[PDB]
Amino acid sequence: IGRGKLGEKYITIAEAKELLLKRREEEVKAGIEEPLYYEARLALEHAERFAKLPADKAKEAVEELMNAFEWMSDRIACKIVDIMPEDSMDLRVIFAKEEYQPTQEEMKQILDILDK
Amino acid sequence: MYKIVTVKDVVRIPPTMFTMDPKEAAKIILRETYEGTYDKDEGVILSILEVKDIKDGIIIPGDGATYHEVVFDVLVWEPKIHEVVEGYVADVMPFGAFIRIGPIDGLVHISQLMDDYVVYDERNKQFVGKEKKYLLKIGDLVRARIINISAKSKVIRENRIGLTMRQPGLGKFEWIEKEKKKEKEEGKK
Amino acid sequence: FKYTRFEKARIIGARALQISMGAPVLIDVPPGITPLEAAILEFEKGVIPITVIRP
Repeated sequence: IGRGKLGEKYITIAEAKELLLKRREEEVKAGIEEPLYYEARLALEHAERFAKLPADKAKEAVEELMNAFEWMSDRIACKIVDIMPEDSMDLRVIFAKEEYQPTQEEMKQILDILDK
Repeated sequence: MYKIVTVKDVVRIPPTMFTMDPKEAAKIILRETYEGTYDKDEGVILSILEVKDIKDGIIIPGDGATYHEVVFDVLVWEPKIHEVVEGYVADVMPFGAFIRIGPIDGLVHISQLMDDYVVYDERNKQFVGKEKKYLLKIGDLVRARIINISAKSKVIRENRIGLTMRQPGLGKFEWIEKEKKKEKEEGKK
Repeated sequence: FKYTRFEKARIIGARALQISMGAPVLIDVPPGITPLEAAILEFEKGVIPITVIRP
């Protein structure tokens, strides 16, 4: 018996934020001088650079984007919530290398879900 | 980009930590073993989250330490080729620009910075377009596209990542706004 | 449950090996006792954490 993968799911930047701050508080309470190692704190800086949406509301946004459409995957909703697109150009670039291109009406719907 | 992976694994728990409960000991051993390393297929192991189920130990001849089947979630960040990237420029160099994409830094070649010709101004050690009068300086926030990923070893430092910047829909947010203005102008004419 | 000779030998050897690497002794032992003698004392007392599995 060796390493094996049992599951896999994609997450937003805000979740990584709150999880790494949980790690930080645990290590600070433990008394560690550097709560997260150097790569971990660089990742935390990047996460706090673009954590636009609060974590719980980020979950609600991802679940709403899941409920709205069926052609998109979990990673698609995660990166959409990370990007925060405002018009057709940003989402066109997001899906530019993706195999699927949605109708601009669904693009308006994505912007609406972002607004709520 | 960040993701959560549930992994089954066998943990060698040394006799010195037999006092504490198996969950915390397995957590610690996984912190020492996986955390802070690069994996070829899932990215960079960032933080072990928690362990759900830990099995009873198996004593194998030779060492005397217990081996346990474990199930745990690892927060791992995976770069994907031909995707979108949001980040700020940590530093710039004459051969390319360093773009912060998360746990690791990406490289944007000067040949991919602009369709216009670029020159590395040494007055502030910054880039500047020849005719567009655009510039890149340390601390600028830019949007780019990842195009190449290379993984040498489990050390995150050694592995390098290269991005592209000229392609439409990318650039400094001010340049993106200017391109949007041009799109509106051509739609209004 | 009656241990065989080989099961007893494996249990005592594993326990002594664990004790030699800092696993705390589950009983009180006289000073100067070698780890193997400590494991044998543990087995004779009856406090045996290691369990053998059979098909």
